[PDB]
Amino acid sequence: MFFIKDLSLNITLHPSFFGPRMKQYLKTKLLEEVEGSCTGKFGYILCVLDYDNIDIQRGRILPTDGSAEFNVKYRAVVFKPFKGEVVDGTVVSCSQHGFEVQVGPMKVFVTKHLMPQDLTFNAGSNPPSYQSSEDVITIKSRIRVKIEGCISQVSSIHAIGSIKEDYLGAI
Amino acid sequence: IFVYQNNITPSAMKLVPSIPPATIETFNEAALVVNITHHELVPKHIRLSSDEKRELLKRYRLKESQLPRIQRADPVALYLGLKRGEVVKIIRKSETSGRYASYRICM
Amino acid sequence: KAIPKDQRATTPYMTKYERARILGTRALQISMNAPVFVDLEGETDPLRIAMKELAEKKIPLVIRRYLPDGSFEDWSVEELIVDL
Amino acid sequence: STSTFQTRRRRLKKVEEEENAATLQLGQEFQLKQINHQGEEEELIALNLSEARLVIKEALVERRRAFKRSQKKTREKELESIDVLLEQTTGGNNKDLKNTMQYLTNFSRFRDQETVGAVIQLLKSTGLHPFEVAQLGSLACDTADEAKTLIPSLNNKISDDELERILKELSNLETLY
Amino acid sequence: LRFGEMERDCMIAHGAASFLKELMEASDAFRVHICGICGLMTVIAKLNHNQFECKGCDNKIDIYQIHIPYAAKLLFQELMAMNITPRLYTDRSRDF
Repeated sequence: MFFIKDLSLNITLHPSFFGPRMKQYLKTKLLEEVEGSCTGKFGYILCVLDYDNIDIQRGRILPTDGSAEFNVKYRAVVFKPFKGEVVDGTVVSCSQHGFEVQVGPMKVFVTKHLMPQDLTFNAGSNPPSYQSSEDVITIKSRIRVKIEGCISQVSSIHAIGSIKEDYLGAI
Repeated sequence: IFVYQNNITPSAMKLVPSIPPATIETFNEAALVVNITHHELVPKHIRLSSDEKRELLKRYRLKESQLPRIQRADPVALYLGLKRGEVVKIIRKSETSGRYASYRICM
Repeated sequence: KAIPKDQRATTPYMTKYERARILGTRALQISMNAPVFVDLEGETDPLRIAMKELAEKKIPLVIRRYLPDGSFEDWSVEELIVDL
Repeated sequence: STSTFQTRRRRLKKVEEEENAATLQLGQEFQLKQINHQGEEEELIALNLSEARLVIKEALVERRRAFKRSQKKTREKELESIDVLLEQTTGGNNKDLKNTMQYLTNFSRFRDQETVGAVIQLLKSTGLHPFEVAQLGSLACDTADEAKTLIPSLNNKISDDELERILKELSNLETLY
Repeated sequence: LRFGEMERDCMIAHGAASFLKELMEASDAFRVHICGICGLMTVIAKLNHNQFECKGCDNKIDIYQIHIPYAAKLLFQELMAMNITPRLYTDRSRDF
């Protein structure tokens, strides 16, 4: 599920930094406008690998100002969930309408009615929870969810998942 | 490699590009009597590995098309049998600096 | 695309065209009442003040060097050596 | 944005964008036949947790190093040992990575680049597709059912018996705590 | 005044891309900005607060300035409008 996709980016550098250690600045700016980014087509850019052998190529100088433009070809560890993906995480928030599990950098939420039946929701609990014949789900409890649908948004990705199938529930 | 004397029949030649991968070439006797590569002018060329090539580009940040080309029929291109895409490194002498390295891609 | 201050590959030295243009550019500004970063030993000709700012390497500019493919390298008047 | 190794010649009518599901149909950007920078072809890159934990660690570390080549001129124990590696070589605003390292390091199933090595040398004999050869590595599984159900893309590509031996050798190698 | 064929042919010679699009100093001449990533005029240059951006290829760091004959800029914009992309890169990566 986590991936290692081969990407590339374009950074426009002002002449100012056309210094001796330019390579250094580039890379650094690569990492500012990448690590922690988010797209629906790439998912989560989490970490740039092989920091060293980052290919810079020759950048061309634009044509009104001196800013130069290099196509930085890198490689990193991405992660973008899918509908029908099975993943387990740590619960965080839990309310009358359901609880939200946190799978990695993302947050998957489970609808009360997307859970089973015999599982009710106890509001008068502290911390808040969901009780069952034998199961007890609350804050720190670990669950395994099945992602039913995804929704991209700004700089993140949420999604709804169910625990109404088999081999699904706490662990 | 096949060597014809006075010539081949135009009915024949159209049978070489019919069994790929395999490749064939046609040479007339009279053009192989002298090695063209031994001539004072013609400097020496060299084939570049599909590796050595993918490097020449990356080091000069060049696109394939911005590279100096050599003819698919160019005499020396035949002496080595280039293929549309194969690059050659031309190393000659210079009155400005002993040796100058140059490249010729093919078309 | 840009290029790290390291992996830098251009000429450590200032090109005539650069210097030529820096002074000009700088004059232009100085001549426009821009702030002057050097003590005027009494100078009063912009291109002359510019020649001064440029010798105490106190010119706040950066020469972006575009390459044939678009990427660039950024050097500062500070860094760049001035032989000429 | 961050461009992606292939220029899909979009001819005006951009419409067909299939479904994303465990039918192994993933966005165009994740077919199994993608292109490397060198200009070659290369199987997709499927990382199962705790393998990712190692790869992320690996670089974050070799980063700290080459981050000083230029300055001259046990469960809970890893939580601290990493937060540091970060507050050193991270954006410090990569709250995502922080949270990815916890998760990645809490739910992980292997500590030795040697153990994870076998995990790989094992599953990679299946001919199975990368997304499976990942869900398998980071998901506990006792029966072929707990498996072939939480990974439907398997269903017919492997007999229950075999997929079960592999599961046996998984919990065997499953490093302790 | 005139900037005809011949005077163009020289700017092409000089390899003075931008000035052409903008042959130059005595006719067109124009200063545009680019993305070092996607070689287009996209860039949103606020020459003041130095802000630069270029969302989409999303930048802020890698950005160039080139001088080209306005006519050329227009040549490009017109092309883009026909859905064709003219990439302007400031460094050669293809060698030769």
